[PDB]
Amino acid sequence: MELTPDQQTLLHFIMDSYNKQRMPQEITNKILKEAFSAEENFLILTEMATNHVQVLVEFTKKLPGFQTLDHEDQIALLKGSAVEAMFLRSAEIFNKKLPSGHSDLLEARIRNSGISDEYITPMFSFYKSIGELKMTQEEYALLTAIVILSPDRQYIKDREAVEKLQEPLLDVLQKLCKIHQPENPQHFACLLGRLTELRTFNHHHAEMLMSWRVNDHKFTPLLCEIWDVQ
Amino acid sequence: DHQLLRYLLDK
Ligand SMILES: COc1ccc(-c2nc3ccccc3n2[C@H](C(=O)NC2CCCCC2)C2CCCCC2)c(OC)c1
Repeated sequence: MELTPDQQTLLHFIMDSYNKQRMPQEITNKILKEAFSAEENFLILTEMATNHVQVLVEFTKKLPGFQTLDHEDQIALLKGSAVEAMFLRSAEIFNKKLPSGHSDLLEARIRNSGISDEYITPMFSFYKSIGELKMTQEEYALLTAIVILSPDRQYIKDREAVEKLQEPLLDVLQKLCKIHQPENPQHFACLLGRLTELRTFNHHHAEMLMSWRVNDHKFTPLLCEIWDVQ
Repeated sequence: DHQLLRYLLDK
């Protein structure tokens, strides 16, 4: 049931890399402090997402065996997972405990950010669903690593090589679910289930951004590569 | 097609 020394090593290594991300408080403090216009909010999103992608590439490069993979497959994994990892990180930030009334203001500020109503409902549905899972930081880190090392991504030439890298992370996550939540034996299945709902955010991500109540949708050259916009 | 991504990966 317990983690082996090799698994404990893997977990702490993944945790240290995951911890290099912009702190959730640095994000919520800005949104909660002042109400910004839809124009200012689009620029905040774009800057946030550019920092997220940069840190995500550095996290991905540290994943055991990632640099042994074929160069084209490395690109396909990063490009295939960037949007999903972004929404998983936003779901983590959204569900962090804040003082009484702060989370309600946060949801209200995100609701009036400039995004269309059509996309608000499924976004908060996912955020609430992941929040009900009461995930630990280790679970978010491993789940992000599992999302990145998905062998079923399009344009992957060597799926087996990706499978070999994802399998020990899946084993570690399963053990943690059994340790953190022995009451809920469905917890691991629930986590893996939430990964299919993450995939739905891919199909209409570009439409989500273009529907923003702003005159000009300016993206950085890095976001254009990752989001297929402009 | 993804030269910035390639660069960040090949740093
Ligand atoms: C595609 O449309 C949207 C809409 C909303 C969000 C979103 N959901 C959030 C939940 C918790 C806190 C922040 C959140 N955000 C934006 C943000 O800053 N997202 C960052 C992206 C990179 C990884 C860290 C989070 C905010 C929303 C309020 C206006 C300013 C942007 C979003 O993030 C995927 C994407």
